[PDB]
Order: sequence, then structure tokens, then C-alpha cells
Amino acid sequence: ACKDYLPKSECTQFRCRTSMKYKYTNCKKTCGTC
Repeated sequence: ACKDYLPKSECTQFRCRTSMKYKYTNCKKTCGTC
């Protein structure tokens, strides 16, 4: 269902603040979604 999208450099905490897409689609586990 959810797995790593790419290295930690592409997904950051900034995404969990304004980027809804990253939280669910671009960041499967990194943004603390899965």
C-alpha cells in the first residue's frame, strides 16, 4: 500500500506543513502518514 518514494532528501518536514500531496502520495511513510 505505502512504501518509500525516494531518499529522505526529497521528503522533508516542510511537506507535512503545506504539502498535502506529499503527506499522502509523495511521502508514504516519511511524512508519518503510513
